[PDB]
Amino acid sequence: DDPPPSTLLKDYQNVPGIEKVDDVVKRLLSLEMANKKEMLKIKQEQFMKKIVANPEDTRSLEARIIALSVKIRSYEEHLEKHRKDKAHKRYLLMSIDQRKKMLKNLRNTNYDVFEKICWGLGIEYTFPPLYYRRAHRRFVTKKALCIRVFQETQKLKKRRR
Amino acid sequence: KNVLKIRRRKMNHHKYRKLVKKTRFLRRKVQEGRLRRKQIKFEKDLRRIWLKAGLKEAPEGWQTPKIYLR
Amino acid sequence: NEDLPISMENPYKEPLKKCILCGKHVDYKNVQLLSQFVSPFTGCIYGRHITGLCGKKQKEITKAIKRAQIMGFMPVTYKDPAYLKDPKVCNIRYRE
Amino acid sequence: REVLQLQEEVKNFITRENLEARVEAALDSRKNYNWAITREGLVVRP
Amino acid sequence: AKHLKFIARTVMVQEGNVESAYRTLNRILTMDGLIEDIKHRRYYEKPCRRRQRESYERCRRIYNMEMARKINFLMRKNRADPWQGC
Amino acid sequence: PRYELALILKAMQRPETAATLKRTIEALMDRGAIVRDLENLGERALPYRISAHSQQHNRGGYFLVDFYAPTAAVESMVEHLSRDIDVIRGNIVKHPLTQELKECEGIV
RNA sequence: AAACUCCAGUUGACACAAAAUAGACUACGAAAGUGGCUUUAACAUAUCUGAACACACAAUAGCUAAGACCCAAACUGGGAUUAGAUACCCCACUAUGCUUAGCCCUAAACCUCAACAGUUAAAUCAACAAAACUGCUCGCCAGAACACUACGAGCCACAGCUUAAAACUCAAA
Ligand SMILES: NC(=O)c1ccc[n+]([C@@H]2O[C@H](COP(=O)([O-])OP(=O)(O)OC[C@H]3O[C@@H](n4cnc5c(N)ncnc54)[C@H](O)[C@@H]3O)[C@@H](O)[C@H]2O)c1
Ligand code: FES
Ligand SMILES: [Mg+2]
Ligand SMILES: [Mg+2]
Ligand SMILES: [Mg+2]
Ligand SMILES: [Mg+2]
Ligand SMILES: [Mg+2]
Ligand SMILES: [Mg+2]
Ligand SMILES: [Mg+2]
Ligand SMILES: [Mg+2]
Ligand SMILES: [Mg+2]
Ligand SMILES: [Mg+2]
Repeated sequence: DDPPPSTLLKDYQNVPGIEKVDDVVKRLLSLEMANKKEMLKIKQEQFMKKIVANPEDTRSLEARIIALSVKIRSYEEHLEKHRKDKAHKRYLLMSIDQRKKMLKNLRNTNYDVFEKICWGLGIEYTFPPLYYRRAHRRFVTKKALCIRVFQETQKLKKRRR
Repeated sequence: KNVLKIRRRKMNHHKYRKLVKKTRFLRRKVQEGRLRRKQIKFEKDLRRIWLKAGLKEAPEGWQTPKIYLR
Repeated sequence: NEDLPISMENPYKEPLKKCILCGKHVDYKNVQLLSQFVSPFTGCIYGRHITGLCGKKQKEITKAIKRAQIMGFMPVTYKDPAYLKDPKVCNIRYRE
Repeated sequence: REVLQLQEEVKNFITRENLEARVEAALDSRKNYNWAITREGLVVRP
Repeated sequence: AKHLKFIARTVMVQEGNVESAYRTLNRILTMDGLIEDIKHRRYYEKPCRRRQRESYERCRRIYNMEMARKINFLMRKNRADPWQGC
Repeated sequence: PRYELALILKAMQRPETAATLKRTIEALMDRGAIVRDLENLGERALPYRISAHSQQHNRGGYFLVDFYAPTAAVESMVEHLSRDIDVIRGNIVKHPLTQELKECEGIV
């Protein structure tokens, strides 16, 4: 879910006395009257507070994963509307690849933080396929038949025994 | 650069394109027959599979699709 | 020995030259300024070899002129006659 | 300082109450954005 | 078509000197590039040919300017021989 | 963000111009805008003849409306200006002051 | 010469087309490409390398459907020329160039320079191109032609694209 539009900008959230200003100033300094990048910054800060142990450290692998996850969500939201944007499709796919690489590094280095990142961001880590080969019509049909024939043989052997 | 190789490529391609135009009707029949034989070979491979497995016929509900007919 | 030269940046270094519009804001609504960089007879935008502007301000003036022309602030096919008696800042002479 | 400047600035914004008066005042006013430059790099105001 | 008339590309005549005004108009139209535009627009110029032409003209202008600068720099030495004989 | 609406209105008498300006600002506010200031650049001859709403215009009144609005408002407001019959031409730009004036050291 | 004379000139109204001048700028993007105005989204990665086939893309031309049609224009007609001229020149007019949704997957797709890191010391260095090299990785190459071919395989492609031989021949290329 997006932060409420009434939320203050990241840059005006700690200035002393921000609660004693007029409603007009509050609107002027909120997410309602800003571009989407400020909303993404607030999302990033929220995720950093929720997940990482030290939210001030932005150079850590977890922080980079959070930032790229927010960027990926932005790209997906863009592409729902812009179906023919090939450049942004490329950017989304490349960002997904980079996040998978960082997740692999995190899993190999810090499993607890890896689990926290996976739960907090709703990411499902998957292992890459072992072989990259075309699944053409002949192979697909043959594999389906082979699975069917194995099932039939299993049924026949169960009947026999 | 050698322009003669580019010229020879031009001549060979132009000569090739003339042949396919001349024998176009013959080629289509040959390709259709080849695709028929291809489909038959694929079906025989599938039949060999279920025959070796032990089943006397194909698995119930299985029908070998035509994966080479346009 | 004290007389040896000492490492130092050139103190006589002359300031880099600046274009006439350096540091000044170019607005599409300032048609008076924009009209100083177009041909009086055709309204065509002068090149930098004529205006003498740097690349950044040349681009700024070009964009402002196009914006003003399309938004209904500036004429396209001529310079507005109200600005024909402004200071001449372009190095072009028609021997007119 | 940003917030303080904006606070003192909002006091002169057009609300639904002063819309008529502000529109009339603007109709009784003129703003000029025109100014030219000289060969010496000096601004000459209209 | 939608602009005011008799302002663009318009020249006034001085003391009935029609020829001088016409030649000034020709000078203006040539200096603003309009004559070249009209002549070039009679037939379509392919984008590749246009790019090649502009590249050639830019490089020719640069080369000519550099050669002229070189000759103007070496023209200073061109004077009467001060050590004639030796 | 902060936007500037450049408005070229029909050359009208004072009451109609006032009504049109009030209507435009009311549309801005209805679309969630906070209007900062309204500036009158004056009535002047148009640079060229403009055809709008089956009418030809050679003179017009130039106005500027500075405001803060959500990004979704702009498109909506544009449509509104397309329907207003007293508006010869309306354009919403990003406010020029919001653009940063980067400083230059001169020609290299 | 044909063609038009519902022709031509001034004025006014008037695009689903392509975008003078700026640009003598050399910018953006992975490349292809990108040069009228505004706004909204928006240009991955805080080691590097890493694929004909995996995942995404890819000028022009071309194929399906619907739409728009000013101009241009393969084809197709007419006029003229020519020994012949169904080419070149003139006139008219299509597919196509445009939009939408799908395909096709090719270019002198070239800076004819593979990606990252480093050096300017050496004998600089076959030549020319574009100063000479080093470390590391991937891809590729082992005489010419047969051959951007045959067969096999894959492919929304069916006169198509990718991958890609051998036999005969030669002393060269
Ligand atoms: N073939 C595989 O699926 C596979 C799996 C793991 C690693 N690799 C590595 O990739 C390199 C290329 O292997 P190859 O010569 O046998 O492939 P190849 O070029 O000869 O093609 C055979 C198959 O491997 C795939 N392939 C090709 N290059 C690949 C790559 N870099 N990574 C993954 N798949 C690739 C192709 O899709 C194809 O289906 C090798 O170094 C190999 O160790 C390949
Ligand atoms: S020289 Fe500084 S802006 Fe032009
Ligand atoms: Mg890589
Ligand atoms: Mg390989
Ligand atoms: Mg390829
Ligand atoms: Mg294509
Ligand atoms: Mg047509
Ligand atoms: Mg090239
Ligand atoms: Mg590589
Ligand atoms: Mg080919
Ligand atoms: Mg074959
Ligand atoms: Mg082939």
